[PDB]
Amino acid sequence: LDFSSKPYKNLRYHSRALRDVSYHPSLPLFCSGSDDGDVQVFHGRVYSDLLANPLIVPLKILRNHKVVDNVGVLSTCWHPKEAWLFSAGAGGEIRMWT
Amino acid sequence: PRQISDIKQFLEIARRKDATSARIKKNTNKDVKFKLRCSKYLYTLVVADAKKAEKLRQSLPPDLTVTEVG
Amino acid sequence: LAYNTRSNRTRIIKTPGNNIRYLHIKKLGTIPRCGDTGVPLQGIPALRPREFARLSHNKKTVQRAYGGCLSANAVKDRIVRAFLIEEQKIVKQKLKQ
Amino acid sequence: KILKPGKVALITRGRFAGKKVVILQAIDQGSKSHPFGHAVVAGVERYPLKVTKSMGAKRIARRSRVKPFIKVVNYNHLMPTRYALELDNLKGLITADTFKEPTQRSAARKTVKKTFEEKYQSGKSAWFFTPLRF
RNA sequence: GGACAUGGGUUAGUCGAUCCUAAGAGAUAGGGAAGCUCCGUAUGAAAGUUGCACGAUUUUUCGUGCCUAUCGAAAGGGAAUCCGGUUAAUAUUCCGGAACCAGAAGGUGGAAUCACGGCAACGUAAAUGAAGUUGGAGACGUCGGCGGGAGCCCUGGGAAGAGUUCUCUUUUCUUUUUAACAAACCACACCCUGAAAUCGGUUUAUCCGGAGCUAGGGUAUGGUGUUUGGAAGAGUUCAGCGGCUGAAUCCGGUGCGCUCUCGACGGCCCUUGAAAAUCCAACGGAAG
Repeated sequence: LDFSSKPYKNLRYHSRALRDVSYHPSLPLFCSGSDDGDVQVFHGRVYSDLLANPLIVPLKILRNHKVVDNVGVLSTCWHPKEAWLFSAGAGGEIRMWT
Repeated sequence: PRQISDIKQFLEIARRKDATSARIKKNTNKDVKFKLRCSKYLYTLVVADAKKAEKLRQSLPPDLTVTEVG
Repeated sequence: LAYNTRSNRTRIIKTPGNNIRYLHIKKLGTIPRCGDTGVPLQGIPALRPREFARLSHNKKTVQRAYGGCLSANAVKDRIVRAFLIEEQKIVKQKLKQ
Repeated sequence: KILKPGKVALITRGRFAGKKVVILQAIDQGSKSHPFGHAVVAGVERYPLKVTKSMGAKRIARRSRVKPFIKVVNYNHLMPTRYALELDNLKGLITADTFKEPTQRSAARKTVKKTFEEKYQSGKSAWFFTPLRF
């Protein structure tokens, strides 16, 4: 919001439509789940200093999630305490990524 | 003259070579106006708290020939 | 420019030096009109013919067949009339055959 | 009652004006999403070009390639025609979830394009695939 | 002395001309005439500034296809600038500050693999379009009333100074600024649901409605208005000090008011109301 109306950065790795994005409330991490069945886990470090732009780097590409009817990962949630991810699939499977 | 409300882009446009001179205005409302001269456009930024204003004084590059009130 | 004419349309404005000065305002632009109906098209801002070049491609044409040159109602009528006329030609050809 | 699945019709409103479409499913009973005489119709946005045997196989395939378009339009906007096209792959693939899920929409468009290319290869529905001048 | 003498004085990418055409004029083609010359302006002209494109180069002698004057407007049409300051004399020109237009290439970032969304009117940061074929702006009479905005005029306070003042007079007079431009937001034509007369909506002026009313939801056009930036650092007015330092430059209300402009109507037309330069768009699908 302090950079510009245009997005600060653009990221286009997902092979399918990006469904859900969630940022961890405390830890400087966030996740993105799409219908491709793969979840991208990135680290975003935010610095209150004006000179220090946010440091956004990839951290992991979670895989091995079932895709049904062109729909894979539907929603992702961050644990309130640590870097634990709840991933919901189209097959009724909930994956706890510790 | 584009009124600029994002401090970070005011910082990056200052570091970009197009910037030539910068002026700081202190009005009666205890607001600090950062005016940056570019090639075609004069970009201004209004901040209301002094500590952020002072922090952005020292965040500006030393090469920029900043000036005080006119 | 003595003998003021329609070109010299001046509006009085108050300057920051507490002085009244006349500023020449150019004629307002006209929105493009539909070719068939003749009513002005919808979605095209009314600017000058020279200033129309600066606008983007999407800002001057509507995203539809014959968009920006024929009205939507005219476009619907033209599409319907062509289909019916084609059917009549098909019907006439079958009867003649 | 003039609207039935598999019937060929023409769209007279919207961006895809004057484009021939086939009624995949009828929703004339009405729906919350479209409180009117809507129906799911799949049409062609880029009609296939003329094919010359002298031209290369890759060039022929590129010319024959057609971009389909699937959308729900009102009955008044559509215009029924006497001709009708029926395909096995076009039955049962239309559903509310298909339009709801963007990935399903892309998959449906890919399937429709594959079916249309097979029909063009089979040399059927030439009038339907041919663009209409207006 | 507008006399005489001697010197000084007119600064522009944005103001005008320059460009376009008007009625007409006019050279050229041809024809007259002893002749100075006249008629003639796409006329029985081989009327193309490199008319255009195509091609492994075609008997290394070029084949195929397509399309077929100039002058005349310093009041008509037309890309683009404002403010403050400055001279003995020049300012939209000069100084200071702030913009805008046109054209030119690369570069950087972003976008599509000839992009999506919305039932629709249509929207968006982008989203190729040859030949050939169209459409629009330019570009169009006049009159009346209504609506909107701006400035000017009127006026209530606030402030400042100058008055008048034995007394009365919270009183008298004067002033109280925001430009071009750039940002975000702010209302009659159409679409969707709808099917209407027990006629409704409604103008200052009864206009429209199964060729689809009232009503509800949208879409576009933003005349404008709101908030700023520009911008107080400027200008003005009071106080001082010796150029410098203080303050204020505010809040309203308004009207058949005047001036200018815009919007929405209503007539009268008749002879139904210049042209071109220029710009844009559509159909089209050559090519990759």
